[PDB]
Amino acid sequence: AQTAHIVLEDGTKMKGYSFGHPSSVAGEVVFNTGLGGYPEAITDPAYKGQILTMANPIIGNGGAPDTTALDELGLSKYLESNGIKVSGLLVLDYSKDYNHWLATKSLGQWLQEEKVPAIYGVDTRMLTKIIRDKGTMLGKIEFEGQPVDFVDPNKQNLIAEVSTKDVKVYGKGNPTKVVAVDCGIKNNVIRLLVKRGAEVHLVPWNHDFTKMEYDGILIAGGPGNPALAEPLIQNVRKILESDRKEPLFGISTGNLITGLAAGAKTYKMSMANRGQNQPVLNITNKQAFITAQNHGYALDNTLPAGWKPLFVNVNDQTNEGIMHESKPFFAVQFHPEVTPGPIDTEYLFDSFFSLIKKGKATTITSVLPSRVEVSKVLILGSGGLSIGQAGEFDYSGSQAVKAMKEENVKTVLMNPNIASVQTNEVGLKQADTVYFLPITPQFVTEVIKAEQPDGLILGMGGQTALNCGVELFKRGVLKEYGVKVLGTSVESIMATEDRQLFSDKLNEINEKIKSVTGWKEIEYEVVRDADDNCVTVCNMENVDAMTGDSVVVAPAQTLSNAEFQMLRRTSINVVRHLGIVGECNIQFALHPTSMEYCIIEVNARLSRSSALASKATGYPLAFIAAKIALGIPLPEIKNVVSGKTSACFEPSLDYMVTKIPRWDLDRFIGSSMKSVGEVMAIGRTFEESFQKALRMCHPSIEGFTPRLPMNKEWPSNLDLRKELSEPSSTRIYAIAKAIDDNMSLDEIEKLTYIDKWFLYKMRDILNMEKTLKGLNSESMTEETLKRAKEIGFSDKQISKCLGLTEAQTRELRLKKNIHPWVKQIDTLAAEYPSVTNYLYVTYNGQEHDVNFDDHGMMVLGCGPYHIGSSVEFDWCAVSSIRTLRQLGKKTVVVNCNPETVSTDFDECDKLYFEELSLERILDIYHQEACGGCIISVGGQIPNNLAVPLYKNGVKIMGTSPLQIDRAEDRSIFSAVLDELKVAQAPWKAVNTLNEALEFAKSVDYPCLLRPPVVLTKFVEGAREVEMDAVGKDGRVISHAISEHVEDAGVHSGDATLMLPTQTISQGAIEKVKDATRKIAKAFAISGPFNVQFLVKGNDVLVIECNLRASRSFPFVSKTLGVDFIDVATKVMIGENVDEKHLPTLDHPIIPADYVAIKAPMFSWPRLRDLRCEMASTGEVACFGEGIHTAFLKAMLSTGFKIPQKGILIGIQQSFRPRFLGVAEQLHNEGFKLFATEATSDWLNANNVPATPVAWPSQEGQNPSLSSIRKLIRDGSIDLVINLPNNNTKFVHDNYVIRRTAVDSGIPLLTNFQVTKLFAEAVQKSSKSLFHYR
Ligand SMILES: Cc1csc(NC(=O)C2CCN(C(=O)N(C)Cc3ccc(F)cc3)CC2)n1
Ligand SMILES: [Zn+2]
Repeated sequence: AQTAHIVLEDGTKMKGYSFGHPSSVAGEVVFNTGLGGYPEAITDPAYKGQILTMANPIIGNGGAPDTTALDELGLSKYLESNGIKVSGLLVLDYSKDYNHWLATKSLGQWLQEEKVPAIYGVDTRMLTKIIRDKGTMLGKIEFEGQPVDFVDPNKQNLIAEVSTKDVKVYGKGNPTKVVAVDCGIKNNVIRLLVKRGAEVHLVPWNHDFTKMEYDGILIAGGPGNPALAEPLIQNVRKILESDRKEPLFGISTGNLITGLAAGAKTYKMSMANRGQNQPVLNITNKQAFITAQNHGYALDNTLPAGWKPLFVNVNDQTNEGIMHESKPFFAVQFHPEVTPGPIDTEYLFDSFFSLIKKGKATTITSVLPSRVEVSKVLILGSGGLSIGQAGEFDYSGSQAVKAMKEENVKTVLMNPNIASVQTNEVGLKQADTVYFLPITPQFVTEVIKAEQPDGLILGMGGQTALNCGVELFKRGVLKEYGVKVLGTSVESIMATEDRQLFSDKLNEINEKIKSVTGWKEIEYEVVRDADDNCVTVCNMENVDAMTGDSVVVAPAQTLSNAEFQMLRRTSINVVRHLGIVGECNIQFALHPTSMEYCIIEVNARLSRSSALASKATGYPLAFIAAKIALGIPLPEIKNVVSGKTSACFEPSLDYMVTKIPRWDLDRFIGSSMKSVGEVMAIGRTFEESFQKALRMCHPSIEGFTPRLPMNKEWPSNLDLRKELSEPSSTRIYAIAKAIDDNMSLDEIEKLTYIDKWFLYKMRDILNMEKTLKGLNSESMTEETLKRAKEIGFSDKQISKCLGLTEAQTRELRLKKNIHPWVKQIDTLAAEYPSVTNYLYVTYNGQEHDVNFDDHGMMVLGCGPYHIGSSVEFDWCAVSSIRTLRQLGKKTVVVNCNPETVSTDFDECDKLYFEELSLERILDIYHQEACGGCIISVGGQIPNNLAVPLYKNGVKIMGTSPLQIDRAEDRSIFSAVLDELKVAQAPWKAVNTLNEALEFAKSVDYPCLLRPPVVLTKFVEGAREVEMDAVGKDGRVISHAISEHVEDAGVHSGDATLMLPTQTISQGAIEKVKDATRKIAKAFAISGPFNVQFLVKGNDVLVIECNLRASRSFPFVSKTLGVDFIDVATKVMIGENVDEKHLPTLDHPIIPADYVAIKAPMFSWPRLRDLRCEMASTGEVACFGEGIHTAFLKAMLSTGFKIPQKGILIGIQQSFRPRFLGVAEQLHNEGFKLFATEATSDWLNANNVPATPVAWPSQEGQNPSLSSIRKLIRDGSIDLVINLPNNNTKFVHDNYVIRRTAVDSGIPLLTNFQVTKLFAEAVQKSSKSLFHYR
């Protein structure tokens, strides 16, 4: 475009691109924090003379409506006045491509038609920070060759400029005559009057209405200094001094004029009130309301005789309305007609008409009409399985703990996982008492009996805690012990959980719960307090839904004001009607080309949505929900981010967030291919946020690209329309390919259901990539590179377009001084200064929001959870960050996983919720000038960056990245082991097919393969042992040896661990230790490390070494009473450690009186091709007198009933001789045995009783044999053993069997060693077994 500058009178200059009328304009520069409804906004007469800075960084998504259409009254149908009223517009990103069913044209076309200048590409947040609290900031949009001077339009009578010049009548023939004095009235005021039976006589600002006949009078505006409207003030003064008693209703300018006429004073506010999130309080009844405001002048708080304040601003204590003590005269400083904004104060129009209908009264007459004492509260933590629900982690319980501690309420927390991150807490988040018990009705009853709490929080531990609290309620246990449910009542909860009860409750307020395919899916997070104050804190739009695992953006992007405000209001109505006291999530389907919607569901407990919404906004939902449960109202709770304002507000976001689920694709489609984590990315364009989130999913992902990752090729036979219409693991790449193959966007939207707005942004990314591909290091301009970075291109992406390396591209970019900017997530779009340390990084800006004087220690997080990289690394993070804090070291945390506890800006000095790439970590490290980086405590992601960080100026703490590299290179590590005389299984990296075959024969079958391919001899019937350890200058100073239950196999990171060892020889232990001593010296280890070993009798073979903390670090730490991460962090930073009491190699800590077990929280089958495997995640860790009781306690802790009745036996035919003994053992403990016919017959022929059952695929073929499903449903089978079976005819049935157990919530054993452990433990052996601290 042509470019133009925004120049402020203080000297601030920002260059932007013109998208409106290309001429210069001068005016007052203002900002408004309201995000939605820019068409309604920019037609507000209040902006006359003003250049408006938009908080919402993404402007124009809905285009412009039909700007000439009129409604039945002769008013603009879709606008708030007869044209655009702003003098100009300043935005971060202008969407040239729009998509909305009411759009007729682009916002830029509209602006051009109206002659309004507008520029994009300017830092609207920086402009906000500059304008705020200055009173009047003059500025100008200036084009080259069109110089203009600063002018203050407030020095002229703007009221007169916008007022009607003659009397206009709307609602002709209606019964109630209302005179409206036009001080820049909005159209919606007139619509709301007429709807109520007014015939509205709209009169000029200076019309002498004083002797007119009317039933009521209304004054509304608008722009300008109310003091310049003396003829109006004098006329209103005449009314007030008369004996006229018609009701008077002032809106905004009305409030000021009515005040002045009464004898009050007005002033020009240092800090104006302009937003759609402005909290006010009715001073009379303490009720809070969220309002739309757009005023820069206010009434002085000293009011004249006969007048009282009606509303007050909750943030800044300014007047927000006045009322006469006896006459029906009142005004409000906000806009109850909204448009845009929250439809929460429309009842003021009802009040006005009520006053007219009586024969006199006050507005008070017709206006709408810590209490619980708790001394000890029981908080139900994150628990086990919930039948027909995915499996959840939810540690929000700890925020509840923190809230209770600030109110001097004693806390008891239940969490059965002894190594949970939730209980790894030592300050405000530590419960006074923790019980390590299952989250089940029996156990929670025992804690109630023991502790005698008077309150219970049941809505902050996921579905299982909820089901549990509800069951205690139903059985009378809560009544019996005097335990109050804090927050939403169980009666209200039951109404949301039962589909039918929910429908009936909704039908009472004329709302409703068929295919919603291709409807827009929008969700709101809502908080309601015990005083019936009810706010929306976040809203989200599903980009693409393929069970709650959608790609989501926040805020919603494609809604109009009408749609957004319609759903927002329904949310509030539904939440209040349901009796919510705390948080609630509500999900809508909205028809994509009308106003029709329906409610999909409500969730009256904390959820993945509420955790995402807290991360996206910085509003601490769980903490606030816990304060609400104590009956504290929103206005009386602090906004933790601002420090100076309350929880009674709706966040305004000057960035956009993108969340993407993390799919289970690491092992290498939808049948058993689930969401195992999530990422969230922040940007100030959609594109920036979007590419960043894609990269966050996995390091092989470059951004948005039509090329499959890992250099794979699209099939030659590809049917693209087919790929687009069914979920796949390559869906996003298929969309990119469709766009790039010139499939129309309309067709892509028809096939995918993704709104075309999003597809336009995707197309711009691909178009940028084409632009970049015709350029080179010499010809690419600064402007192009800047734009590419602003829409989320990485240096690596750019490098492939230009034919450069990544490093050369970074260098090139920094030579042009193109770098990103550190912004704060402040919850208020800069309305108030924040001192938050909750940060992101964007190219869309012109300043940083923080200083870089800390020079802190960086700690890198683990990225999205997935199989093998789970909650254990959150525990490691928490411990390492606390060690640093305890030693007085400033910390910088970087992570992008919104499910983590460690991304808590209250526990670290700077939290960057950012991409864990080399590029972004270097940006953050060098901008902060960090003193070092810890890459050892976040799993593989950070550790794999060791060497690239080290080569780019990063000080890595602890073990040299050069050593990490040697140890994790198979060829180098193996030659080091050869030289030290440490054994390992034979192995080869093979190029050719004839090489692979010759090796497989050189050492006998089988062999293991893994990604030029690595062959290793597979050793059969071996044990596996984990060594977790901490080195210091090459000396092992802490170690723990654990033993896998399962024989060494293809699964490791699926294995159940026993500590200390149970069936390992003493000689093998000595060899494990000796090998560990040698490895630590050979790699000069200073920090955490793990070595895995195969053991067979006395033969000990190293499998591999990971020179970083492993997932078993929490487990071994809690088991031995020594925090291995604490010790390692100390070593890595050079802090001294006393070794006298550590588990060194010469003096191990071997528990005597107990054994610990670590097992997966959730397991489920996966169909492959042909075979069936298990996947598992999460952790449960328990202690027991021995491994047998530990194991039973783990089973109860994961939410299972210990089997008693019947066992389904499924084994491969060749495994029969080995299994017969265990079968008899299980039978001799009183289990009835079931098996498929041939197995059943074989058992019976060996004198082990069994009952035959049908294979699922053959249930038709014989009505005489029982079905597995029926035997499970009726409780005959309460355990399924289903061991590996390579018979390909039954692979699918074995998958079905396994899926049935998992879905019915009964235990499923798929390994022989684990089956033997169970069999032994039930010989050996619910309440009795357990535990606590
Ligand atoms: C090895 C591995 C582990 S995880 C992984 N790849 C991913 O996680 C990708 C799969 C492709 N993918 C995808 O198709 N998505 C999420 C659909 C999508 C739809 C709309 C969007 F806006 C973005 C993504 C994203 C993540 N690869
Ligand atoms: Zn105000």
